[PDB]
Amino acid sequence: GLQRLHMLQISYFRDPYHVWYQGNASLGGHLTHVLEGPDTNTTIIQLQPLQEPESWARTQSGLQSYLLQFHGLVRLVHQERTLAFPLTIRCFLGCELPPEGSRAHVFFEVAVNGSSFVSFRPERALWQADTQVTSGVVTFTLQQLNAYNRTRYELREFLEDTCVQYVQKHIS
Amino acid sequence: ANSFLEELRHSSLERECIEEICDFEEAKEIFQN
Ligand SMILES: CCCCCCCCCCCCCCCCCCCC(=O)O[C@H](COC(=O)CCCCCCCCCCCCCC)COP(=O)(O)OCCN
Ligand SMILES: *[C@@H]1O[C@H](CO)[C@@H](O)[C@H](O)[C@H]1NC(C)=O
Ligand SMILES: *[C@@H]1O[C@H](CO)[C@@H](O)[C@H](O)[C@H]1NC(C)=O
Ligand SMILES: *[C@H]1O[C@H](CO)[C@@H](O)[C@H](O)[C@H]1NC(C)=O
Ligand SMILES: [Ca+2]
Ligand SMILES: [Ca+2]
Ligand SMILES: [Ca+2]
Ligand SMILES: [Ca+2]
Ligand SMILES: [Ca+2]
Ligand SMILES: [Ca+2]
Ligand SMILES: [Ca+2]
Repeated sequence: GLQRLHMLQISYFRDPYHVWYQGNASLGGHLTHVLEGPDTNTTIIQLQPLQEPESWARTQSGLQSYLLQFHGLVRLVHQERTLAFPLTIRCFLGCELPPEGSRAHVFFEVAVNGSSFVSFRPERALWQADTQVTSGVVTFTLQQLNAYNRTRYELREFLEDTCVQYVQKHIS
Repeated sequence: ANSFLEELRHSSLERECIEEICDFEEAKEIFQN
């Protein structure tokens, strides 16, 4: 059967400094988690006790750090290249484990204002444009994402290692 | 030079161009001319 963990995050930016997050995650077709709130107080919940208290607290901590870094990157693109506000960003990501036993397929696609923007390529851990409209914003965003261990290798590891282990443990 | 989210820090001749190698845009961010 095709075992998978999907994660969705919508970020509504009224301006550079304020964001409302809304997201969720699912194992197969089953909703498992919800995320919602302003950047200052984002509630992250597992609908079922999949992880024990300590392990859940560690996951929540990593997700909160990610949210602050995501917001930081959007603020940086604005400071460096100017973004037109309000804007909405959608991140859709996950890991899918083939029944046969081949390597897990992963993805991380970013859309802005409902249109394809950039997406992650796991083979060499690089980001590419999904839009054909060239702009200083797209060029700069890709330069930043492709410049650091954090946004390349650590991100690939979250998808191929953390996400995959989570699917193997909580679905079985 | 740039490291993850370092660019949210205020520009600095010392941190960016003396302690590290800076590219032209990093230098311009310091000059503000
Ligand atoms: C798998 C465990 C699952 C546990 C249960 C799931 C919990 C679900 C509850 C929440 C609902 C899901 C919605 C949120 C999904 C968040 C994704 C988290 C990914 C994450 O933490 O990434 C880290 C890197 O972050 C970074 O690199 C930060 C920035 C990333 C780039 C984002 C791209 C957007 C581009 C915006 C640019 C601006 C454009 C301007 C218009 C690496 O993961 P790790 O820290 O765990 O380390 C692993 C290595 N060891
Ligand atoms: C999951 O998050 C997405 C974000 O686009 C939202 O549209 C969808 O309705 C959410 N699902 C639930 C069950 O809330
Ligand atoms: C996104 O859409 C809003 C509302 O329509 C618009 O004001 C803003 O300029 C757009 N921002 C983009 C495309 O970055
Ligand atoms: C990536 O981050 C820095 C490079 O500036 C370095 O300290 C680290 O060793 C690099 N990662 C690996 C696994 O080598
Ligand atoms: Ca600049
Ligand atoms: Ca630096
Ligand atoms: Ca710099
Ligand atoms: Ca700088
Ligand atoms: Ca010094
Ligand atoms: Ca330095
Ligand atoms: Ca800069």
